[PDB]
Amino acid sequence: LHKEPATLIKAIDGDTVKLMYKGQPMTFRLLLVDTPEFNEKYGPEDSAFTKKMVENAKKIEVEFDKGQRTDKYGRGLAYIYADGKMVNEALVRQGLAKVAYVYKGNNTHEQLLRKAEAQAKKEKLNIWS
Ligand SMILES: Cc1cn([C@H]2C[C@H](OP(=O)(O)O)[C@@H](COP(=O)(O)O)O2)c(=O)[nH]c1=O
Ligand SMILES: [Ca+2]
Repeated sequence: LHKEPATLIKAIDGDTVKLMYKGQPMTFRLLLVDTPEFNEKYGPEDSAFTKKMVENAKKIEVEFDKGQRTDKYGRGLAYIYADGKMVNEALVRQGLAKVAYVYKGNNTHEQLLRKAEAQAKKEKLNIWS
Protein backbone atom coordinates (compact mmCIF):
# COMPACT_ATOMS: atom_id res chain seq x y z
CA LEU A 1 0.00 0.00 0.00
CA HIS A 2 1.08 3.58 -0.76
CA LYS A 3 0.24 6.99 0.67
CA GLU A 4 -0.87 9.68 -1.80
CA PRO A 5 -1.43 13.41 -1.24
CA ALA A 6 -4.75 15.17 -0.74
CA THR A 7 -6.05 18.42 0.80
CA LEU A 8 -9.03 18.99 3.11
CA ILE A 9 -12.05 20.62 1.51
CA LYS A 10 -14.34 20.17 4.54
CA ALA A 11 -15.00 17.94 7.53
CA ILE A 12 -18.37 16.23 7.20
CA ASP A 13 -18.90 13.77 10.07
CA GLY A 14 -17.13 10.95 11.95
CA ASP A 15 -16.24 8.70 9.07
CA THR A 16 -16.59 10.87 6.01
CA VAL A 17 -14.60 13.85 4.85
CA LYS A 18 -14.45 15.93 1.70
CA LEU A 19 -10.90 16.00 0.27
CA MET A 20 -9.24 17.09 -2.95
CA TYR A 21 -7.53 14.11 -4.53
CA LYS A 22 -5.64 14.33 -7.80
CA GLY A 23 -7.14 17.80 -8.01
CA GLN A 24 -10.86 16.77 -7.82
CA PRO A 25 -13.32 17.06 -4.94
CA MET A 26 -14.30 13.68 -3.45
CA THR A 27 -16.16 12.47 -0.43
CA PHE A 28 -14.10 9.80 1.29
CA ARG A 29 -15.55 7.08 3.47
CA LEU A 30 -12.97 5.72 5.99
CA LEU A 31 -12.29 2.05 5.44
CA LEU A 32 -13.00 -0.57 8.05
CA VAL A 33 -14.90 1.69 10.50
CA ASP A 34 -18.34 2.72 11.61
CA THR A 35 -19.01 5.86 13.77
CA PRO A 36 -22.32 6.65 15.55
CA GLU A 37 -24.50 9.11 13.59
CA PHE A 38 -24.78 12.74 14.83
CA ASN A 39 -28.18 12.13 16.52
CA GLU A 40 -26.88 8.97 18.17
CA LYS A 41 -24.97 8.72 21.43
CA TYR A 42 -21.36 9.94 20.71
CA GLY A 43 -22.31 11.20 17.24
CA PRO A 44 -21.41 14.79 17.98
CA GLU A 45 -18.18 13.70 19.70
CA ASP A 46 -17.13 11.53 16.68
CA SER A 47 -17.71 14.41 14.26
CA ALA A 48 -15.74 16.75 16.45
CA PHE A 49 -12.91 14.31 16.75
CA THR A 50 -12.44 13.68 13.00
CA LYS A 51 -13.02 17.36 12.14
CA LYS A 52 -10.29 18.50 14.54
CA MET A 53 -7.93 15.82 13.38
CA VAL A 54 -8.35 16.74 9.69
CA GLU A 55 -8.61 20.56 10.15
CA ASN A 56 -5.47 20.61 12.24
CA ALA A 57 -3.35 18.42 9.97
CA LYS A 58 -0.57 20.02 8.00
CA LYS A 59 -0.55 17.07 5.63
CA ILE A 60 -3.46 14.84 4.63
CA GLU A 61 -2.77 11.58 2.81
CA VAL A 62 -4.92 8.94 1.20
CA GLU A 63 -4.08 5.26 1.13
CA PHE A 64 -6.15 2.91 -0.96
CA ASP A 65 -6.24 -0.76 -0.23
CA LYS A 66 -5.98 -3.56 -2.85
CA GLY A 67 -9.72 -3.67 -3.67
CA GLN A 68 -12.41 -1.25 -4.82
CA ARG A 69 -11.51 2.39 -4.46
CA THR A 70 -15.05 3.82 -4.60
CA ASP A 71 -18.26 2.59 -3.02
CA LYS A 72 -21.69 2.43 -4.55
CA TYR A 73 -22.46 6.04 -3.54
CA GLY A 74 -19.24 7.29 -5.31
CA ARG A 75 -17.40 7.76 -2.02
CA GLY A 76 -13.67 7.00 -2.13
CA LEU A 77 -12.75 4.19 0.21
CA ALA A 78 -9.39 4.74 1.86
CA TYR A 79 -7.29 4.94 4.93
CA ILE A 80 -6.80 8.61 5.71
CA TYR A 81 -3.72 9.99 7.51
CA ALA A 82 -3.34 13.31 9.32
CA ASP A 83 0.35 14.13 9.75
CA GLY A 84 1.19 10.46 9.36
CA LYS A 85 -1.45 9.35 11.90
CA MET A 86 -4.26 7.19 10.64
CA VAL A 87 -7.68 8.78 11.26
CA ASN A 88 -9.39 5.35 10.91
CA GLU A 89 -7.18 3.81 13.64
CA ALA A 90 -7.44 6.86 15.94
CA LEU A 91 -11.25 6.83 15.97
CA VAL A 92 -11.25 3.19 16.89
CA ARG A 93 -8.55 3.58 19.51
CA GLN A 94 -10.65 6.29 21.19
CA GLY A 95 -13.84 4.26 21.21
CA LEU A 96 -15.47 6.71 18.78
CA ALA A 97 -15.85 4.03 16.06
CA LYS A 98 -16.16 0.23 15.76
CA VAL A 99 -14.31 -1.97 13.30
CA ALA A 100 -16.92 -2.66 10.65
CA TYR A 101 -17.45 -3.20 6.98
CA VAL A 102 -14.56 -5.60 6.54
CA TYR A 103 -14.71 -6.84 2.92
CA LYS A 104 -12.01 -9.19 1.46
CA GLY A 105 -9.27 -7.48 -0.50
CA ASN A 106 -9.92 -4.18 1.23
CA ASN A 107 -8.81 -5.41 4.63
CA THR A 108 -5.05 -4.78 4.83
CA HIS A 109 -5.27 -2.91 8.18
CA GLU A 110 -7.97 -5.03 9.81
CA GLN A 111 -5.80 -6.61 12.39
CA LEU A 112 -4.19 -3.20 13.28
CA LEU A 113 -7.65 -1.68 13.86
CA ARG A 114 -8.87 -4.70 15.78
CA LYS A 115 -5.97 -4.34 18.16
CA ALA A 116 -6.90 -0.69 18.73
CA GLU A 117 -10.55 -1.61 19.33
CA ALA A 118 -9.47 -4.21 21.95
CA GLN A 119 -7.48 -1.44 23.73
CA ALA A 120 -10.41 1.05 23.59
CA LYS A 121 -12.70 -1.60 24.91
CA LYS A 122 -10.22 -2.57 27.64
CA GLU A 123 -10.16 1.16 28.57
CA LYS A 124 -13.96 1.42 28.52
CA LEU A 125 -13.74 4.44 26.22
CA ASN A 126 -16.73 6.26 24.90
CA ILE A 127 -18.94 3.73 23.11
CA TRP A 128 -17.45 1.02 25.34
CA SER A 129 -18.03 3.06 28.55
C1 LIG B 1 -17.09 1.38 4.67
C2 LIG B 1 -17.85 0.90 3.47
C3 LIG B 1 -19.21 1.16 3.31
N1 LIG B 1 -19.87 0.70 2.22
C4 LIG B 1 -21.30 0.92 2.03
C5 LIG B 1 -22.02 -0.23 2.71
C6 LIG B 1 -23.22 0.42 3.35
O1 LIG B 1 -24.38 0.29 2.48
P1 LIG B 1 -25.89 0.82 2.87
O2 LIG B 1 -25.99 2.33 2.67
O3 LIG B 1 -26.67 0.06 1.87
O4 LIG B 1 -26.15 0.52 4.32
C7 LIG B 1 -22.81 1.88 3.56
C8 LIG B 1 -22.43 2.29 4.98
O5 LIG B 1 -21.94 3.63 5.02
P2 LIG B 1 -22.32 4.65 6.21
O6 LIG B 1 -21.92 3.94 7.47
O7 LIG B 1 -21.54 5.84 5.81
O8 LIG B 1 -23.79 4.80 6.06
O9 LIG B 1 -21.71 2.10 2.73
C9 LIG B 1 -19.18 -0.08 1.27
O10 LIG B 1 -19.83 -0.48 0.29
N2 LIG B 1 -17.86 -0.34 1.38
C10 LIG B 1 -17.18 0.07 2.45
O11 LIG B 1 -15.98 -0.23 2.60
CA1 LIG C 1 -21.45 5.79 9.76
